[PDB]
Amino acid sequence: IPPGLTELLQGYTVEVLRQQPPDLVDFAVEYFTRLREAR
Amino acid sequence: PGLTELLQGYTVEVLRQQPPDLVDFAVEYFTRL
Amino acid sequence: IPPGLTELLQGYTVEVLRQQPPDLVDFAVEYFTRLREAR
Amino acid sequence: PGLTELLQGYTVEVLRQQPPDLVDFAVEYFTRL
Amino acid sequence: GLTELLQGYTVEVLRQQPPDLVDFAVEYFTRLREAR
Amino acid sequence: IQIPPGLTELLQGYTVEVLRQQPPDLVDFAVEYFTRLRE
Amino acid sequence: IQIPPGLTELLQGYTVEVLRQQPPDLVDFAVEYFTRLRE
Amino acid sequence: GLTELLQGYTVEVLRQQPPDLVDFAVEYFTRLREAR
Amino acid sequence: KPKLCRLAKGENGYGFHLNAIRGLPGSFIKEVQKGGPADLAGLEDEDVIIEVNGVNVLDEPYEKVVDRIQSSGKNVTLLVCG
Amino acid sequence: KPKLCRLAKGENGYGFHLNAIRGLPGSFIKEVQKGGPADLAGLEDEDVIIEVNGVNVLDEPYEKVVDRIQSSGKNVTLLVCG
Amino acid sequence: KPKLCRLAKGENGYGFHLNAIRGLPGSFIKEVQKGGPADLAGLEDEDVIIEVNGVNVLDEPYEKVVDRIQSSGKNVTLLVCG
Amino acid sequence: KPKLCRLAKGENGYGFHLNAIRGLPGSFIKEVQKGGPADLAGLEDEDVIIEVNGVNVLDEPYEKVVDRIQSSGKNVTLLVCG
Amino acid sequence: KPKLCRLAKGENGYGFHLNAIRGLPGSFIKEVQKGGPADLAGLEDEDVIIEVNGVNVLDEPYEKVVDRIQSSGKNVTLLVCG
Amino acid sequence: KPKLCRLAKGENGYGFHLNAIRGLPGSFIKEVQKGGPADLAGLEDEDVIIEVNGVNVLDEPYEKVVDRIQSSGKNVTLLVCG
Amino acid sequence: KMIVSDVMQQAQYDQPLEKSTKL
Amino acid sequence: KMIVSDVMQQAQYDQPLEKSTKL
Amino acid sequence: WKIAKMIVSDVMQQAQYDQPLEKSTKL
Amino acid sequence: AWKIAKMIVSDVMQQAQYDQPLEKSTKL
Amino acid sequence: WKIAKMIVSDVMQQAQYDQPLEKSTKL
Amino acid sequence: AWKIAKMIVSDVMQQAQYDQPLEKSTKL
Repeated sequence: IPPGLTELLQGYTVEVLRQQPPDLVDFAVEYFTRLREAR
Repeated sequence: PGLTELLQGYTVEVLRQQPPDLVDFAVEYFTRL
Repeated sequence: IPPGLTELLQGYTVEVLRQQPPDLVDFAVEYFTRLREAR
Repeated sequence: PGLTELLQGYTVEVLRQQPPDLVDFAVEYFTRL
Repeated sequence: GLTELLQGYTVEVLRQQPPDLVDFAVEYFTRLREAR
Repeated sequence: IQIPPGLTELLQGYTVEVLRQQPPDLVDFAVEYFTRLRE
Repeated sequence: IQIPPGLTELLQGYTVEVLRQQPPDLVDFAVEYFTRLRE
Repeated sequence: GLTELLQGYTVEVLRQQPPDLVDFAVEYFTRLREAR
Repeated sequence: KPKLCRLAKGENGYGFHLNAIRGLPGSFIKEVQKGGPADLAGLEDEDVIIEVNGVNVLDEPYEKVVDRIQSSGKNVTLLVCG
Repeated sequence: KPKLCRLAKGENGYGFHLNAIRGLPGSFIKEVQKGGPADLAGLEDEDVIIEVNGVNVLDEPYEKVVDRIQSSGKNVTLLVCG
Repeated sequence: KPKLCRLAKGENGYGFHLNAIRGLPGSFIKEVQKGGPADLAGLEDEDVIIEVNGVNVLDEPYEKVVDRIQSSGKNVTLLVCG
Repeated sequence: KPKLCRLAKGENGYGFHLNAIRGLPGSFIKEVQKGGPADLAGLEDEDVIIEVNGVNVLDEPYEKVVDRIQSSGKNVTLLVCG
Repeated sequence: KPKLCRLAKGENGYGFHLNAIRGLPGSFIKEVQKGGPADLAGLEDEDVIIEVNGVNVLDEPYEKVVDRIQSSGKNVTLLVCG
Repeated sequence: KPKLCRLAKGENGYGFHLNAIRGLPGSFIKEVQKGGPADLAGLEDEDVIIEVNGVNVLDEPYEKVVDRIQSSGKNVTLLVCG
Repeated sequence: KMIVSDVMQQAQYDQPLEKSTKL
Repeated sequence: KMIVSDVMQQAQYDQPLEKSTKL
Repeated sequence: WKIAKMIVSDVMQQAQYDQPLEKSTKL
Repeated sequence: AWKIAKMIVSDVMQQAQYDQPLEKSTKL
Repeated sequence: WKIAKMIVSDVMQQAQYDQPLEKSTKL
Repeated sequence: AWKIAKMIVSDVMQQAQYDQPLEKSTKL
């Protein structure tokens, strides 16, 4: 198993539960883009 | 409904690859999606 | 940790999720009474 | 709401006792409740 | 293989109980080696 | 069946001598050792 | 610095002889053993 | 403590390389014990 | 050969027995109900159990293992070797 | 003395560091932010970690342990000894 | 398939051989004298030894085990698996 | 049946396959090339590996073991049990 | 608080003592000759030894460790914790 | 500082307390009765226990150990480290 | 299940934290 | 979390089930 | 004493070996 | 007389091992 | 050969000991 | 010449141990 993955999926998932957009893949894409660009 | 399947697809793709870079990978991967 | 406990609490709990009586302790009592008398 | 607290009370009571009999104990315990 | 040795000797002490031991031990192990 | 006076001490002496040496040969060693004793 | 012809074989013989014996004394044993050799 | 022994000897072979070894080993360990 | 197979508890359990031996580590399958769940999922007598629901129980007491098996409700997924 | 204490991640993490040593087993606390969460929960430098969220990590790699710590979200509960 | 069987030392020992492998843990029966004590008590080649006189020798050195067996005098009772 | 046999790397490698199972310890020989080096030195499928170049790999990760084996250049010497 | 320090064999050895306890694993420094090599490289009584020449001796017999140390000739490099 | 010392059960027991920590291995002395048997044989708080009657309890459950200690009747002999 | 298991760890951590037996 | 963790075990069990390396 | 113990322990092993010799649980 | 005989021998044994040594130091 | 290996392995330990000597992670 | 010398000695060693024995049987 990977090192720091659970935290990533967790952040994302908890963000899905607080929103539940009828669209996910767009949301995932956008969300991780928001991520990297943050970093 | 359908979340587990998404994370699973991505995760399994992580295991087959393990790029030294993940968020770029995640972004890219879902864009691909 | 006890041996066969998780199965018990599980049965009960899954029964709480399928019902959600506004009353629990009565329900628990009654439910385990139903249990023993079954056994 | 409030389930965990109930099971916890019971369980902790199981650990302090460990009767060779549980469902009788559960029944009795919740009746006591 | 020590326990076996002391055991043999000891059980031989219980079946005899000579008022003398060290002589008996000496003699007994002498009997041993010469056997071997 | 008599446990006579001072057996444990004897075996003890011998044994502790085996542990400080561990000759590849024992029976010879025992014989010799008790001969050393009596004499 | 020359690794001469057949050292490993020598040490090997000696060593394997140490493992089959393990005398509480070594240098005496080595001396004696190689004396046994040359002769 | 074997590795130390063979090591001493061997390093002494590398600093000499006598056309003769067994004599040298014998002699060298004789030098050893008598030292001890 | 290893088998990963998931079992769904039937009218009579998963239809098999756990067996251990008395101071050997490890837990193994012994009695597989013909046509029962364990059987259809491919299990065979004496298959040695490695993972329950993704967990290795090789170093775990037979009791602990039986319990982990029952603790999964409708289903339990097993990794065995046979 | 053992301490069981739960920590709730603050503006700057739980406000402490994990440290391990290079081929020693075990993982320990070293830098406790004064007034930070770890500090208020009673932790002190060099407290040795035993359980994370109820799990013993004594036999687990420093990496594995750090990861289990982060993987709990808002909170993580620790059993240590010091 | 486990056997608990007690042996009574015959004209030639219990009439079998202990055998271990170099660097593998465990100790196991090798040569069973037909008609000998080991044989009549059911033992078979390669039965793996678990308990000697009710003690668990799995984690013990072949040497400690052989010794344990001889140390019991007229008899020794074994639990093996085969 | 323990075998200690040394291999000398052929045209094809030592001409066999290491194989481990997922979540079981131990590493074992799977496919032995007919006439290949592993084969002529006696190895057979499922022989379990104990020592590589005189080292005990029983408790080591399949990965570490494979690596250990390649790391020896022209040759590698194995102790197995089958 | 870990030290990696290399020693160079002096007039009297590296000038310290290895010490182990009877039935405890681990090996540790006991007597450091003041001014001696061990001392100048920083070692202190009871520093626990981890690596000898980059090898992990935690799980190794005091005897194997002492031997490992002498086997390195002019020098030996230690990783300890104190 | 290893101590091997034998105790002879007093009016009060051996007059001390075993203590273990929850989820740490090892068992250790906690409270030594002044003038009590443990005390006069040299024991001190937090001395860690290694052998009971010549047996190594490092890897054994606090429970098993306590039991081991009571099981010896008039006396029990301990090896500890402090 | 989430509930049940979380219950459990909540319970164990409810002590005891050490074990002493007068000897 | 329930979700995430269950995801994980679903993934690992998605193979591989053995490891062979030609040597 | 020493005897007393001999007895007790020997009892013990005599008991454990009194079975059971295996463990099966219907699943 | 056996069972006894053993009792003795083994008890001897542990009596011996515990007769030290209690530690191991080797000058290095 | 034998040499070649000597070299490589000695390299290795020389590298690992090139640090790091501890591990801290801000938490 | 050292580093070498060791190489030799240790390699000797493993050469010896692997010179058998490969199993242990004791008639009982």
